[PDB]
Amino acid sequence: EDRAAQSLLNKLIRSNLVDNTNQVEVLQRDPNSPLYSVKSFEELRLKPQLLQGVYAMGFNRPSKIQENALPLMLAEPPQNLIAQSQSGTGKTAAFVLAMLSQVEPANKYPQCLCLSPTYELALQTGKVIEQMGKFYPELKLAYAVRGNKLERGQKISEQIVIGTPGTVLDWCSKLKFIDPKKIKVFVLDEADVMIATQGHQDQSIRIQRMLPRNCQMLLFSATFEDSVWKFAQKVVPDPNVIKLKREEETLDTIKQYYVLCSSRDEKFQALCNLYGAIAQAMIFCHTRKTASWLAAELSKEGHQVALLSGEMMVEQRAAVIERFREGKEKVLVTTNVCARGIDVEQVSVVINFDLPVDKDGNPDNETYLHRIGGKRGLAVNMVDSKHSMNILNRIQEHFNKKIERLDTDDLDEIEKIAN
Ligand SMILES: Nc1ncnc2c1ncn2[C@@H]1O[C@H](COP(=O)(O)OP(=O)(O)NP(=O)(O)O)[C@@H](O)[C@H]1O
Ligand SMILES: [Mg+2]
Repeated sequence: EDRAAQSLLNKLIRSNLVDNTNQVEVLQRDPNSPLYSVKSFEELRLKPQLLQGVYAMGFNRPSKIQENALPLMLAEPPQNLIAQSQSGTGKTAAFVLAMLSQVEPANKYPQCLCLSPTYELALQTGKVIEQMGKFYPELKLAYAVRGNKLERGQKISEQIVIGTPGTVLDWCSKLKFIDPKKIKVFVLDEADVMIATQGHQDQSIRIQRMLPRNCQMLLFSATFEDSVWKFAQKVVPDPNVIKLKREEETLDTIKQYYVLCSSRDEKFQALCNLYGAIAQAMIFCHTRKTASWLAAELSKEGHQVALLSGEMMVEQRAAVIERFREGKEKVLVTTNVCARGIDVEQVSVVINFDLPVDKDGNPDNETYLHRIGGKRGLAVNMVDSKHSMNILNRIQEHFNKKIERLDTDDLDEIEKIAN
């Protein structure tokens, strides 16, 4: 639920590319045509002011996905593209670079159009445009979003437009703010998020149908879900397709344990004995009340922990995650919802204060694999009722790797796991 907020949070805390060891699968529209992949930005002959912006942003080498996407997007005649790769692989930097290659800042009208699922996500993309194109003196950016106060009769002179589908459609047709036949590059970013809203699909297609045939069409998604793929086929005609499989999570270098408990207050005491061993840790709870209650009790017992709860704005969650990464916080308590799909790094211990279960009540094996884990990690699961023990064993059955019973009372066994 709310993929747009999860996506926004990952943007705010993302500091570098995610390392992927898989290979890029390329499906060109012409299977006879060769596969051209570059390994440096000089190989692309970018405009000097654009290469300057690329280097000024700390980029020195194309990312894995960019090695194939950049030469394909800069080829003549323009090639359309549907690209799929996990968050943090450089999809956004890729199409920003493509947009900045085709824009002529002397022509004071929109030439590149990008659709974002939300205003906040549009702002994140606009920041990348502002950075990479900061050596384009006359280059200006317009935000076609609901909050924009624009009186009729004006014709926007910004060369790049980022916006949400509803407002962009109004600007291109009804309100006559954009002439769509002058658009040279069209991007639909975060298609996996965009489809979460019913109206967005129809609006995005209607916008695309107004563009000229010589306009380059680009679509990017974090996931390869069939619904996104079917939507993408309706948006991008005659597409090349690029895919980078998500980096697998092995689970083999992590010691798993579970603690039988009589009640909740037992789980708190059992957690206290463990805390001595540690080595930042994340603690996952089902309800905000559990997370708030647990975070408070840990403070009373002499330890400061960061809390991740739903009343916090996305910007506050990012600030807490950043402090946790910088070591200022040694332990982070979070609900399942606030942590679902968030790429938190620098975690070596996971405490499943509550076992991850889907809305069907069954085990959430996907969430379990994502939280845990080639560096040694530790996973402690807190069982309470017999139901929870029935669940835990189903997890143990799923992965077929044993979760040894930890005896929280015995401090000697706690040192054994710490090894
Ligand atoms: N060629 C590059 N070299 C180094 N860092 C890069 C490069 N391209 C992008 N990055 C960085 O890698 C991170 C992810 O880049 P970004 O373009 O936002 O990825 P993404 O695939 O669009 N993410 P998402 O929109 O959440 O699916 C950011 O910190 C970028 O600054
Ligand atoms: Mg992206």
